[PDB]
Amino acid sequence: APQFFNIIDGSPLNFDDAMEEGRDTEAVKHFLETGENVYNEDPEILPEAEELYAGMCSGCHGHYAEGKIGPGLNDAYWTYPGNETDVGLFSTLYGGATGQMGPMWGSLTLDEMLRTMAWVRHLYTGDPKDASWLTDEQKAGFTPFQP
Amino acid sequence: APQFFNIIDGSPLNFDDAMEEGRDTEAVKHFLETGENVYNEDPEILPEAEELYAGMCSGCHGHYAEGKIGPGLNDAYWTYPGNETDVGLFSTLYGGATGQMGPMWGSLTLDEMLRTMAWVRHLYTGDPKDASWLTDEQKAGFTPFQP
Amino acid sequence: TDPRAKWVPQDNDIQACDYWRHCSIDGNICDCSGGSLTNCPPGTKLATASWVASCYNPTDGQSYLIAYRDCCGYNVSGRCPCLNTEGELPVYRPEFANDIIWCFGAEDDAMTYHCTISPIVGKAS
Amino acid sequence: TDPRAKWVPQDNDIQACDYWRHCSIDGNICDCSGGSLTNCPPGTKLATASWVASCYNPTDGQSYLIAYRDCCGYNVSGRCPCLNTEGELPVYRPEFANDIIWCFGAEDDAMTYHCTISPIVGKAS
Amino acid sequence: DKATIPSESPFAAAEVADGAIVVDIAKMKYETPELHVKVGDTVTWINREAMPHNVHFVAGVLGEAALKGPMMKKEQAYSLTFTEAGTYDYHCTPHPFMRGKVVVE
Amino acid sequence: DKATIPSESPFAAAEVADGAIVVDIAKMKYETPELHVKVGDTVTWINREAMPHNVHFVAGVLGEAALKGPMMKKEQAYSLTFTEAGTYDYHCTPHPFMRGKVVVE
Amino acid sequence: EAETQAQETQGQAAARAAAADLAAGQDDEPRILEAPAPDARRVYVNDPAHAAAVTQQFVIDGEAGRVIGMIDGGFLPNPVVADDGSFIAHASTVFSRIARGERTDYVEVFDPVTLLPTADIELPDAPRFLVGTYPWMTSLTPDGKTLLFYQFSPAPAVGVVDLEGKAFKRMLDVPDCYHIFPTAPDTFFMHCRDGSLAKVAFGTEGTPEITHTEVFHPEDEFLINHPAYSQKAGRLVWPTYTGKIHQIDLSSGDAKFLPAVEALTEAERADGWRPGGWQQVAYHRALDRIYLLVDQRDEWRHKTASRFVVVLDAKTGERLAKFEMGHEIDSINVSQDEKPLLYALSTGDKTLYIHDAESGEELRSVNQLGHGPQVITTADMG
Amino acid sequence: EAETQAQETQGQAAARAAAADLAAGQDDEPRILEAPAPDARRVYVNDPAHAAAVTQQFVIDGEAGRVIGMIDGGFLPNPVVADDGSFIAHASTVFSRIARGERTDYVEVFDPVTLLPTADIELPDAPRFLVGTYPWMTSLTPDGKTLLFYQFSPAPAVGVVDLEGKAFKRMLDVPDCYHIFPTAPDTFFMHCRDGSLAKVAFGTEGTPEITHTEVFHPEDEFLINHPAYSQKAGRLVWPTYTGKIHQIDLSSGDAKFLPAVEALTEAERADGWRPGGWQQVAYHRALDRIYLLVDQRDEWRHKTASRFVVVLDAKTGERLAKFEMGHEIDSINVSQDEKPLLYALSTGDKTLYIHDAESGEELRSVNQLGHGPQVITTADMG
Ligand code: HEC
Ligand code: HEC
Ligand SMILES: [Cu+2]
Ligand SMILES: [Cu+2]
Ligand code: NA
Ligand code: NA
Repeated sequence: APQFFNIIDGSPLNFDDAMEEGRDTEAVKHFLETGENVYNEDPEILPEAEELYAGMCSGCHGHYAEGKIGPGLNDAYWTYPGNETDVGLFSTLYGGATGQMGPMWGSLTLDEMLRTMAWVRHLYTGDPKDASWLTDEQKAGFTPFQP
Repeated sequence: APQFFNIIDGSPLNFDDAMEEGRDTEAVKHFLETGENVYNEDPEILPEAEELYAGMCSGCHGHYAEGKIGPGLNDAYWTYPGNETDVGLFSTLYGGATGQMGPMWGSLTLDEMLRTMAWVRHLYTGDPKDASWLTDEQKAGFTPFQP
Repeated sequence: TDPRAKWVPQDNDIQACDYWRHCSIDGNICDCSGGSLTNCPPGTKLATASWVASCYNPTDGQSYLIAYRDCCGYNVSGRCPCLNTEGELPVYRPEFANDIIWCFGAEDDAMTYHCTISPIVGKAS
Repeated sequence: TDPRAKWVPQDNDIQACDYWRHCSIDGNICDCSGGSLTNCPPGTKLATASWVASCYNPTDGQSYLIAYRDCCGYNVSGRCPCLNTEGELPVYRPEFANDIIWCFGAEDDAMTYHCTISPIVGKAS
Repeated sequence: DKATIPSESPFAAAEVADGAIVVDIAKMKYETPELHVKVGDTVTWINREAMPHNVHFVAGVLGEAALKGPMMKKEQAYSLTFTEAGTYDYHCTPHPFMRGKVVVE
Repeated sequence: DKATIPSESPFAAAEVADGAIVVDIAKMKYETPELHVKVGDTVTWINREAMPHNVHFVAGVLGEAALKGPMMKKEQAYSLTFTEAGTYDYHCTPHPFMRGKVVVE
Repeated sequence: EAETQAQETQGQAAARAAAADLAAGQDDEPRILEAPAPDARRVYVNDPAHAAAVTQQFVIDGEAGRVIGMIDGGFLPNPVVADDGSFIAHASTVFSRIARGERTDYVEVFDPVTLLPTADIELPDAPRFLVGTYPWMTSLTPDGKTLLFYQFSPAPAVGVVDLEGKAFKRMLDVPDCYHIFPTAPDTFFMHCRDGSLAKVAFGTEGTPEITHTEVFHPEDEFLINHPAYSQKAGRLVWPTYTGKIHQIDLSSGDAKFLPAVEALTEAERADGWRPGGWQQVAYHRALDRIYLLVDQRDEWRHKTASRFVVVLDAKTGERLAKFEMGHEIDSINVSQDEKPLLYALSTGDKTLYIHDAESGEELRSVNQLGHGPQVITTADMG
Repeated sequence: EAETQAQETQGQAAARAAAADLAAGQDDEPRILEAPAPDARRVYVNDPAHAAAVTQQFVIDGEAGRVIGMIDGGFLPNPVVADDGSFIAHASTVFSRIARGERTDYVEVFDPVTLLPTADIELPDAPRFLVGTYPWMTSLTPDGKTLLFYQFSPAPAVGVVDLEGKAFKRMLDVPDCYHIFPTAPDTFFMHCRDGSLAKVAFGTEGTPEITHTEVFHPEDEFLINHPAYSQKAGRLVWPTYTGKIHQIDLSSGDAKFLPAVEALTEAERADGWRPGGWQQVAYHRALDRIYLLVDQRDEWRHKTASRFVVVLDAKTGERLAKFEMGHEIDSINVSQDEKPLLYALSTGDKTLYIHDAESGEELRSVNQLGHGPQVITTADMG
């Protein structure tokens, strides 16, 4: 399985602090086992995923993850290089970063995280060929974002 | 004998005004008869001719007759074409021209005039071949004047 | 040589237009008027901003980003002129346009073109 | 042709340097920038003073004095340059020197050289 | 007048203060377009790509004359301590399409 | 002004009355270098050779501005009427070594 | 010593007259000439002189292939030409000490016949955009009363110059857009980085009114810096690196994208044909045709000279013809009269080759056009 | 585009070295270079650009055949070079509209290393004599504190420029004489129309004391506009059209006319050999030798290039050598050190050919030196 560490101090992420709701979803399991988020570009999830990101992130990161009060999340550059993979991105939300970006394990369930993450990926404006967090089939149906 | 007229009003020049002293000289006799000035480029005469010009013409025509108050007298251009000959040059001195240039019969004798004329022609700065008042032996002997 | 033929870079003479760091240079090679491959000539003003291009280095097979900064405040050197356009984009994509006089930031506000340097500012794709 | 060989005038093309009235012209032939054999081009200023030279006309075997007046107030035309020096004397004999910018007397005090005309001002020796 | 320059020329990113306000630059853009700071802070732009970038405030923003900051190469920084309070719009000299803003409250 | 110009352009010498004040120009020189005249007189210069010649009085001499006379071709004349006593020097524009003066009394 | 057939005949004819004049007893009396009245065949060649401090513009009679005049210029100036031939002008730049010192941007206006400057309007704070000469980076409004110039720094702007009242008006604020294509006394469109065209109506005061059009070209399609624009037919012909053409009808005062056309054939594009040069396109209004400089070349040598010129029906995109110019041509343009002339300028030869636009045959030429002539400009009269 | 046999060399060196810094991870950090300290092998090349409005001077290191700097100029500027290498300067002219408008004459002084201007002294009422560049039509005083320039119209005169105090002093009325050869801080000589020499002594104010020497040459002997003058050795070498050489010794503060010498052999002058070019003569102080550009030509082709250069003993007049330059040379000069360099400049090839003065062999060359390079200036150091 994947290594789930705090992107900052290196310590292992303690999943005992994870709320009990949404730790069972076939997505949360598949993710913890494989490290793959089955919600990426998932038509039956996006609508809601977007809403999660809407009232949970758009405030600091922008209406399209372009950036505002906080950094941009819609391009190939990542202050924390690991975020180019869902395992790293996950660890970021769960364990926190610095400043007004602290551990989400209190407000989001393990499933709501993977959904929100899925939308953040959908907002990617880069080139499909680059979307390394996507299977081949998904890279084929992916179109860089545009409001 | 060459006609002697006043270069301006064409009236014949009256020689009764000429000083009685100095009409006899062979030069005057030969000049009046052949319009030729035997003194042209006559070494024996040049010394007094230069001096005769000094006290009488330099004041108005320049030290080397290059011209000053009156027109220059040392080149090929004459305000009065006739002055390209000794009969013409003589006529100008004797009868005068206009303005400051008056007759010279009161201050110079016929011989003294021919001498002054000889000095003037000696100041000629053109090329010998152009001195149309000179004779071969005088030409080849005469050299464009230079201070 | 053929002007329309593909550009073939070389890494043995910086005063030739086919020198690899010049793949998108426009103007004159500074090294020909008192400067060097990467420095302005005496009396000129060094610009800060500039256009760029990813030039391939035949020596190590890597590609580097060249920042074509101009040396300004002087009339065109007139020595060693070159015009290459590998990856050069129209003016509406300034970051890669080389018809622009990249003299912005030069001391004394010099805006006249004299020559261009070919310094490496990083590795490219 | 041989630059050092004696000058051989012709009377059939005023835009060539061997045209007879140009035997002592320095600069550019005005007829090549909007003027004519004897007139300045539009916008330029016609000088009054100038240098001269006696040019031989192979057509009638006569020699004429050419007054090389300059057309000024413009940068060198750069078209049809010629430099002939038949009878051209050093600067201490200005009346025949053609390295001098003969723009004196031109309107608006124009003193920049643009081109030179070759007008005839009289017969010579 | 409305800010100062802790360092005239760009310095290696390594020397950047941990926890210090930072606005990374990459993919042709100021990753944090509407940075909000309070009087006294020292914003520090840091370039992350090969393409050289800088910060440029027109005249009348951070003072009488414009501030044409220096071009930062990959992994270089440039700081600015905002003295007065208010909004301060800037841009990248060679890339007029790269805008940024630093609101000081 | 110290002088008025009868004719702005050179005119045919054959049009000059015999007896008129005249200064011939020939052999690269003004035949009468130190011409003396009276106030009101009109001086007429006449070029007698192929070489073009003009008369040129620098500024402040015959008036505020300098009088740059037009070039006379062979057999062409130029005039000037002096209205005030004084000594006015001149030269030939392209031939500065050619000089002359008019003494108006 | 090298003279073109045209200037040789001119020279000969000139000798003929001067000879007969002399013999007939005529005297030379030098004067300052007036240029012949502007006309359809009048052509203007501007020489940027490879970015020199001083430049020159050659005024030519394309019919006779003769230089009828010149106009001096400063650093990388922008030339304009009233279509009706009433006047010509340019936006120039000069420095107090050659290429250094105090800078001064200004606009001069010239009498089309005397070439005498009729207006010298200074521009405040060196606002001019100093770049390789692009015709449409400085433009004349249809009425000929206003000149519009571009500004790249500190931010995209377009200055307004009141030619009539000989005075600078103001600097309008515009988006990331480039080029100026006036359509009305107070309106011009610009091309934006986002692939859209921008309409900028402006008045005597107040922020201008701006509106964008649909994006008309993908991000990986590159529109050359030298599009052809007929202010009379409201036609804007814009090529790409591949020859694909984007025509935009502005005659209605509003953008209206026409059917994109491919200047190069399927065969050609396959065999490596691509447009290349400086002023790559030309458009004849009356015949409503498009002229494009093309040749076989690698995809990044888009600024080298081309030896061929193809002509297509702007309407049907049909291939009308393909000419072999026989020279390294960097720029082309045409006279707008009934039977147009095809101007083909070569920067390398500092020569202007004047051909017949119908047959493509070279009629005459004019050499010694500066150190690196790049822009041809003709006026649409009538 | 061609590269001189010395250009490739310098080009590869730069490559090899850059490639190395790269391989060693040494980051490129651009700065404004300074030129190497002036030395005996330094040589300046001025390009009057065929009387173009703006000009250029090229600072060249004659040893390596490399351009180490350049300095912009105006219309027909007069250049000067301090023999001690402490500074360079020139009298230039610019206008407010390229070649038209307000004229402004001025003197600029430059730092031989930074090439930055240390002084910009304006000259009242455009006093400069606009003529093809004659080195000695603007000269420095032995102590390098004053600059003297000639004025032709409306009358002969020389202006005094205080370089040390950076300001125009005054105009000096002089006889109908030309050229300037400073022999002291308050004294200089001129060549007069009558064939004499003029000695001018000037104070800080008042009319200067002028005295003429004997007439040293016939009225039909023409002294070229480009004589060689070695201020240190007060030697004045003045050739005539035929190659006859008049020598004047000005060391003693007064003109001492040395015995004339014929630079071309009796046989040569018989076959039509004559000097010709622009800077036709050079003089090497230390060696006391003369170098004259010569070739076979008609008598009125004195400004055409020559392919030969003969060397003679200044004192005796003994022929020492005759080099075949291999190119059309317009101007020559030499470096004043041990084994001097024979500089040969071609206005046509815009190339400077550097030869070994001793052997006459071409060591290297430098091209693309402007549009019409004509004047070579060196410094007599040590
Ligand atoms: C303001 C209170 C924020 C909200 C709401 C969210 N984020 Fe955030 N985030 C914020 C800051 C100030 C930072 C910078 C942290 C640092 O020290 O660099 C971040 C950073 C991230 C990152 C890291 C991206 C990178 O540059 O590598 C990620 C992946 C991220 N944030 C995700 C994220 C999500 C999914 C959010 C909604 C649930 C969200 N953030 C909200 C500030 C704020
Ligand atoms: C001043 C009082 C004069 C003295 C003394 C002399 N001359 Fe003169 N001369 C004078 C004038 C003002 C003029 C011009 C007359 C005119 O009508 O233009 C002249 C002219 C002559 C000429 C004519 C020259 C020509 O170009 O044709 C000659 C030959 C001449 N003068 C001779 C001359 C001699 C020999 C004199 C000394 C005895 C002499 N002049 C004195 C004024 C004065
Ligand atoms: Cu940027
Ligand atoms: Cu004269
Ligand atoms: Na990002
Ligand atoms: Na006389």
